[PDB]
Amino acid sequence: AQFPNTPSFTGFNTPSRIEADIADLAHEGTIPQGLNGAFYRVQPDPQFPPRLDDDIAFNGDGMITRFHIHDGQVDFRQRWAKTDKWKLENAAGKALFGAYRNPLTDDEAVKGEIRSTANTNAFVFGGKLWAMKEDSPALVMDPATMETFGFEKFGGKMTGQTFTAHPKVDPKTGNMVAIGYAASGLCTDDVTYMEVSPEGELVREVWFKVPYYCMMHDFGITEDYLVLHIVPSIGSWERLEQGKPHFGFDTTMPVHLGIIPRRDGVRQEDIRWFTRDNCFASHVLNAWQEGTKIHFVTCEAKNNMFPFFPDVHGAPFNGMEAMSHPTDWVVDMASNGEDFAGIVKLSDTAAEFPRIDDRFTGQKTRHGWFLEMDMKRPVELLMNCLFHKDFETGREQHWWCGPVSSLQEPCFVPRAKDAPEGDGWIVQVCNRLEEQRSDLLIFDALDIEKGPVATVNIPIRLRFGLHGNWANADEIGLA
Ligand SMILES: [Fe+3]
Repeated sequence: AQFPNTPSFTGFNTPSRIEADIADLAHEGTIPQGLNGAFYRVQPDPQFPPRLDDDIAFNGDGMITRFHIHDGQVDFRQRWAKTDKWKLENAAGKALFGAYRNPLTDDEAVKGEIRSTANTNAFVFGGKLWAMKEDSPALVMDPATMETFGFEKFGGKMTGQTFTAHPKVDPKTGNMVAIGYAASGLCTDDVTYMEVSPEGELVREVWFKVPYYCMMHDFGITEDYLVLHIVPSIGSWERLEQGKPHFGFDTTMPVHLGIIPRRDGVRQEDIRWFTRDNCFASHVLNAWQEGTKIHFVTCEAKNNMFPFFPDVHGAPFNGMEAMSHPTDWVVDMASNGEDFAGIVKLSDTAAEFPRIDDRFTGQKTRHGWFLEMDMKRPVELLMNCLFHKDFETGREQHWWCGPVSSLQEPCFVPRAKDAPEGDGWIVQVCNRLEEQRSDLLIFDALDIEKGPVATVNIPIRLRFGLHGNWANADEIGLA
């Protein structure tokens, strides 16, 4: 097929569309014998050229990559996430769905169909692989064969239209905690709060309303609460009618933080809202309670981080104000009123794609890992560093991938089920941009600054990834 000659489909964004298997990737260094499991990640990768002359990267069909690490070797498997969209378009031999989150640009033949590309997260839970996209139910797949089952509607018990791509697992119960925004239709202010049991049952779906419709991409959990930030990357049917990107950022609107009790029968009146001045924040490192306080650690920027979801009043993109920093938003449940208790910048390092040792989700975490944008580094062609913060000692570690590479989201892998927090490894894809290929890097998680202990060569150029996760072999049918 002939694709557009635009930045979204050329250079690093050239379509790939490869399904493949490779055993025992070539490598340097020593692949830890203690790793036995798999790292899953997803890349948007268009099956067909877009209906409109220039689509964006966030809109490509989900292609799932798995790195099966065992016995000191890494095997590679890549397969399509076979969404209804993928299947419909494969049958038709052409694109049928249009622009990002814009049903007014779809073929009449797919009116009412689920629009998911399942392209944002590859998450393992309850014996299934979840290929996730926040405008639809999640797609479920077999984590071992990577065949596709279909969308998870919980047998029809799910009443909302959508499911998050940033699920959190509660370490105490083992439940997946999820939201679904735009729950009653596009651009609505209805949201669901859901929990899924380890056995796969939807055990709670609570409907509530938020102050305004916006991109509710991420959230936090604590022991007793779901913590939902309301940030004004807004959208509307009118925007779609006027031919604009679904979302745009409004610098004049306030930011809110909602505290939803994680219990049966929660009502709107049970939800507490805090309010602060405008900023941008997308990803959540973690959240926790301490005394009467809730600590919500996010990557906050002064202004919009999505150039493709532009300022709603026509401002050009401000790259300097898009720089995000790990920041603790602190609210006090024993206070009166809506003011935050604190907004505390935690590092001067510019960072995003935050990760923790997920075994400690919802509890106070000593460690965080991030992709860092170090604008001081040489560049000979930008997420160019891996960044680790020890929040107890304050010590920061950095590893730079060099002047002709960039990095994808890291993932923490525990050494053992009983290992202390952060005792284990970091895995991440590295884009060798000049060489037109990719590496899988493996680090000792608490000494990233010495460099990866193994560099695993991938003889296939991977595309831009979104989110990824590790699961142990006995969780994915590979033991
Ligand atoms: Fe995300």
